[PDB]
Amino acid sequence: EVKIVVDRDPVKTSFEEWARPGHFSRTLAKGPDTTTWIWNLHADAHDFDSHTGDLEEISRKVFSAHFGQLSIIFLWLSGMYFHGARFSNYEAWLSDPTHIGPSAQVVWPIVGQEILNGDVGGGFRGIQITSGFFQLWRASGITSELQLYCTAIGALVFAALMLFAGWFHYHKAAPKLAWFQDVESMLNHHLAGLLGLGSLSWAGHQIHVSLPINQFLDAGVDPKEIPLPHEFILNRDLLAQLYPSFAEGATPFFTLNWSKYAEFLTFRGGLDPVTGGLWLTDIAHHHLAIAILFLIAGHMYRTNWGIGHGLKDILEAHKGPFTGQGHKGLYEILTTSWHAQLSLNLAMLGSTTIVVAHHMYSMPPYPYLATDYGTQLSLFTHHMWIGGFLIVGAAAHAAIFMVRDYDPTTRYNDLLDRVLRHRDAIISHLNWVCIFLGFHSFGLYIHNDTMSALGRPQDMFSDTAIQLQPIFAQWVQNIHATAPGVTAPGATTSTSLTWGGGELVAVGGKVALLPIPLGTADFLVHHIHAFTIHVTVLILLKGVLFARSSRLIPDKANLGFRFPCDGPGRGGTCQVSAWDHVFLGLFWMYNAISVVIFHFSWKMQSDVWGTISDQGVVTHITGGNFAQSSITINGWLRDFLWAQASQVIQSYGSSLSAYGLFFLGAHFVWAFSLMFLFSGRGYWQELIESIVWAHNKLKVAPATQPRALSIIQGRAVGVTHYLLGGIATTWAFFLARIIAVG
Amino acid sequence: WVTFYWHWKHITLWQGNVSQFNESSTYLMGWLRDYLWLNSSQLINGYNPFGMNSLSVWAWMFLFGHLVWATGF
Amino acid sequence: RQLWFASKQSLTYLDGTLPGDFGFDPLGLSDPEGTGGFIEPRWLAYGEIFNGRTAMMGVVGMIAPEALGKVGLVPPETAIPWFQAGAIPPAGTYQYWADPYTLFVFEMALIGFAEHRRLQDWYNPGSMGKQYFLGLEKYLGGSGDPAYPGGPIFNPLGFGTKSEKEMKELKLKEIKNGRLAMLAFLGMSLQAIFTGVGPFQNLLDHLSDPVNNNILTSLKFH
Amino acid sequence: TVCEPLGPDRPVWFPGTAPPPWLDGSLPGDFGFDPLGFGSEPESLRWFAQAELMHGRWAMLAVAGILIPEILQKWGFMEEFSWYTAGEREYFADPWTLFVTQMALMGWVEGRRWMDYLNPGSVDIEPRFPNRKNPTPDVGYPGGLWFDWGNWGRGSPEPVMVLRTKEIKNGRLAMLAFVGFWFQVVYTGQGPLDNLFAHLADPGHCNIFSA
Amino acid sequence: MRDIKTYLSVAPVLSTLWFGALAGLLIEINRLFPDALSFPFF
Ligand code: CLA
Ligand SMILES: CC1=C(/C=C/C(C)=C\C=C\C(C)=C\C=C\C=C(C)/C=C/C=C(C)/C=C/C2=C(C)CCCC2(C)C)C(C)(C)CCC1
Repeated sequence: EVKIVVDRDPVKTSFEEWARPGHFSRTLAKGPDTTTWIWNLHADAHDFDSHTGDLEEISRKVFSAHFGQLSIIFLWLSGMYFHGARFSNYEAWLSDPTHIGPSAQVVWPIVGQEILNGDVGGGFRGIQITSGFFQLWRASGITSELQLYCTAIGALVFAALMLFAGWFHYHKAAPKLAWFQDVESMLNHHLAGLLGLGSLSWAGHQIHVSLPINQFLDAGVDPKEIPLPHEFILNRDLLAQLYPSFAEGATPFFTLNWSKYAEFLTFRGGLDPVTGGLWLTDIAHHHLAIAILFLIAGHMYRTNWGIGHGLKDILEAHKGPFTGQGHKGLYEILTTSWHAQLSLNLAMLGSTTIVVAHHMYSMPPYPYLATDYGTQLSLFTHHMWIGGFLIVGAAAHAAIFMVRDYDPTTRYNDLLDRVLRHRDAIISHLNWVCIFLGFHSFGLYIHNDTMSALGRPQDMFSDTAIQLQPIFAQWVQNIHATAPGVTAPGATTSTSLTWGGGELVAVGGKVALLPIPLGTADFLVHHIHAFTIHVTVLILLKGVLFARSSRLIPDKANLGFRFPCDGPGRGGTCQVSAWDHVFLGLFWMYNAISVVIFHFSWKMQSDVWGTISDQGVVTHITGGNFAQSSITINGWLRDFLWAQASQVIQSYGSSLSAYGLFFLGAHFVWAFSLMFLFSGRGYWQELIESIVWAHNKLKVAPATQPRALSIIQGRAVGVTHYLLGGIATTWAFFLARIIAVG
Repeated sequence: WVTFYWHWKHITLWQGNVSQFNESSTYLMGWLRDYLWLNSSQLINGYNPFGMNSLSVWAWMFLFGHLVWATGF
Repeated sequence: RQLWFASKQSLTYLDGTLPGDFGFDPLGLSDPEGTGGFIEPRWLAYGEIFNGRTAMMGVVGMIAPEALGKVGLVPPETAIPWFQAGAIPPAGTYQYWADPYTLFVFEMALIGFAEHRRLQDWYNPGSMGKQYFLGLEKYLGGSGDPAYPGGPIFNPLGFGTKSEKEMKELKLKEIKNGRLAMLAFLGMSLQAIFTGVGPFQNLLDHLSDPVNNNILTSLKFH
Repeated sequence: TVCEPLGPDRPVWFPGTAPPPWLDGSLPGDFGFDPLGFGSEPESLRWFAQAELMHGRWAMLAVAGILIPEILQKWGFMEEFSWYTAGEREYFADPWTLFVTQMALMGWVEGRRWMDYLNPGSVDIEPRFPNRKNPTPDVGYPGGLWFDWGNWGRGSPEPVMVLRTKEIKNGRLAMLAFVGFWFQVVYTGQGPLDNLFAHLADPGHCNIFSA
Repeated sequence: MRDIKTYLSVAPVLSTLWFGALAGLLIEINRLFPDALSFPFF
């Protein structure tokens, strides 16, 4: 069956190699005859599958690499907790979080950057932050710098431990194949073990530490004399004072009359007006139910005993009439090629990151989070960016799998075979859908702008003119606002407040959430999003499906994954490798994310965020001009892009001045990218040649023969600089604007 | 670049405030603020949801530029 | 081999090498396809021996003081449950002939000396009888197997007279008493975590009143 | 020159362990303790040996200068107060003049010694009247009646390696003592004898864990 | 040992330490001579 088989001490911890670069690649280890060697060295370091031919060694290598990654993550967490401990105003922030700006970074007074340590309130000076740690540290009842300090220490310990574990598992006790390739027990554990018990232990930490101290702070007390956590579990009488049921030990649970615990485990829903956040009772019930669900899920597959399924015994049964034999053998494909798994997991992880970004703003989990505007905004846009990048990586590695490790002779399948057998139909129909959406979602904006600039407003696309109504969205919102009436009696309000029914939650003269109406502008922006997503999918899916062989080049696969072209023959064959398909799709994903985040910023600052008067009149941060100025590109310039770019541009000579400076460098690089994206190579090669002559004239010609970057590396550096410029520009814009006005 | 320089110089001289040019023309952000941002504010409001103006064409044409250019990429 | 809840992965390596193999291992840890460091069957027998011995000593000692206090002449100055002796600060403490912490690190250093030397012997058997040790050198060679050291330092009276059978009896006795002491220790500690009054007083209770049956209450308290 | 190879002649710092092969034990004070294997190559080995000897001698002098005046303050006639605060004590001259003079003279001396290390025997001070043949060197042990006028480092009073062993062991101990004194003054605010007596009075509690 | 020496002589780490030292020198000069615009020595 399945056992603990491993091997002993393959590679010794000897520095013999560190002084010899490129030991892994036979060609690289010979020596740098030119300068392209030092590019090619970094370029293929992590390329494990091109260093061997057996999956055992590359599996060991990736097992060690995961430990390296985890060590870096732990070190980052430790740095964060430290800087919170020794360099923040966290205690003053806890004193009253309504109007005290979270700052967690000071700068040394050397070169005039003292102005960076701007006024943040609470007798502190420091660069304001928007990471949003403080809402978490108030949720977990840290409420003391000693806790941050010791947590940073423990994080450092875990980091060193993981680094050790890595070194040991690669060098000394290397796992074997029948361990890795055994996915049944891995699924079994990770379902039951990691996620379930994780959520369970967190529910523990919440019901036994957070809930009481948070309730006390909501009652209003200086956290100095707030009783320490362990003094809430050792002596029961405190929790007894809080929750009568909680003073009944464990009888009401075991004896199946769970309703007694109804006080601290409940299903209220909505938000908590004391902090706008979620009712921690609800989130505790959530984490606990999720723990139980993962535990009961974990027991699916047979591992050693006689019960349970087998991932081979599940696929082959499914075989429909149209497709034929079904998923037979697919189990072998997804167990014999790492790149396949990397692609699948990257896709699912990007999608989950996006849905996390979405669910965050509309249901603020933490307390006093939906009122620190910049934090909410920055979190949402960061998660969106991460999701986009993960998705593109998924597509790229899927293409790499399609090229290298796919083969019908032994890694056969009858499903993917059919899929590839009609690729042309797929790409054609997706292309036509892309054209259709492009037309009927952007030409609408063009028509609206034109009919505006021609003095014919009553022929526009808006509520006051020829009208388009997003009826399905309002239908769903009505349903979600009337569902807690009959369908979900156990709830108290709608699942969130953004559903089109209820009241508004406002703390400290500022609003946090309220109903959200949808106008024709929302219809148009949603169709823009749909179109751009469809085009990115078109690019990447075409790349994957045509990575093997196209009707232009018959044997593309033999030429490898990443090569620049196939010469200028047959009318020119530039950018045919799947690698170049990903190079293209990157820009379109960037554009999709950019327009999405702009739409989000405008919609929030024009319909939700803002301040509330003493009487109750709302005056939003931007005045609520969305439904009347999002329908013209010229509007986007005037109402949003130009106007709300003030705070970044007057930012010189103030605390926010750093956000100003980047706003130029971001643009600059942004420029710079074109120089690599537009030019070619031969020109630069000849220029380098003349420069080498000019040097050689002075007996300075270096033996590391200069060489203009190879084509693929040129495109890579170009796209990297371009993404950097764009993202840094929107980053500076967002931070400066929101943290200045809000 | 040449035409930027000439146009900013003259558009300051005509309003009699060459002082502003001489002060805030030495730092790029000064160019992006005093020359482009401000002097474009009469343009981008050529046509708004409250009507249009004589400047309409230019505003329209202006955007036209920032489109055709992009298509070149 | 009195089979109580065995399996086949047990019998893959539990072929009767440990003194008195009963055949009880559903999981099948030490399967010898790849010998896991510290999962070696030799190491497993070593571990059961060492653990059971420590548990015997602990079950005697933790219970000794208060118990003796009952109708004995060890003063009531130490009439305290083992889990209230001071090892569990949320229960009790005591003023000793030093402070708590330095005492702990000192005893840790001593036990570390002993067990480090024992482990070094484990790796290289007999190899302690070479280096200068201010005497004691001509004793620590052991009886070959680190499992069973022997030696007049650890064989004073003299048993297993001319025999391996007597050693087999004495030794079965060892495994049985180790497992029994393990059970008793674990039970005392669980009562302590759930009852809260102390083992010997629990006997004081369960001598007369049968109705106790505190699994019925399942009351979880400090 | 006597060798201490493996076996009973080699009491290993870690019983039951084979010492690193490139740790022969020639250098007195060796026990086969280099898990990091810094002494892997011989040039590094001799360099580190010289560094160790110098550190040991300087640490002996430093710990003597700490200890003796403080106890002669505690009970003796003259009261030399906190040595750690004697660094900022006020003298006839400023500390920077002292620093530059120290640096000049010590640079002179240690540079001559440095050249002797790089080039043995080429920089030595050992006069030669006629017909009396001088001794050689073993760098780290200059010899001649300038630094060995008692004729101790050569033979008669003790086999050499034993005395060098005494020296290196006491030097390691003195290094520990100096770092301990400094770290204590970082934590506590007294001298070494004060901490000593405080520990004597209350061994059970008056420790690092006293707070 | 000598292997780690030849590794340390590889341009990345040497360059990082050299640049760190140079930057430290420059920032220390700036500390000891704030804003240092002219050459007020001759
Ligand atoms: C020769 C070694 C040596 C000796 C004899 C002492 C002795 C002493 N130290 Mg000390 N110390 C040492 C090294 C030493 N230290 C080192 C290397 C450090 C740096 C980490 C310190 C840091 C230190 C602090 C911060 C404090 C003391 C204090 C004390 C005094 C009370 C004991 C105590 O609580 O500290 C116990 C000391 C330690 C835990 C340090 C561990 C390091 C040593 C080397 C332990 C190893 C033992 C040694 C090798 C074996 C004995 C060798 C020889 C003496 C026979 C006591 C006189 C306290 C004091 O001022 O007294 C009131 C105090 O607050 N020590
Ligand atoms: C001083 C010097 C000089 C000059 C320099 C210059 C002129 C520079 C410039 C520069 C420019 C003109 C621009 C720049 C820019 C930069 C940037 C732009 C960066 C960035 C970075 C980063 C790192 C970012 C990041 C991020 C973001 C923000 C987004 C996404 C996320 C993350 C976080 C990634 C000379 C030559 C005289 C000499 C040498 C030195």
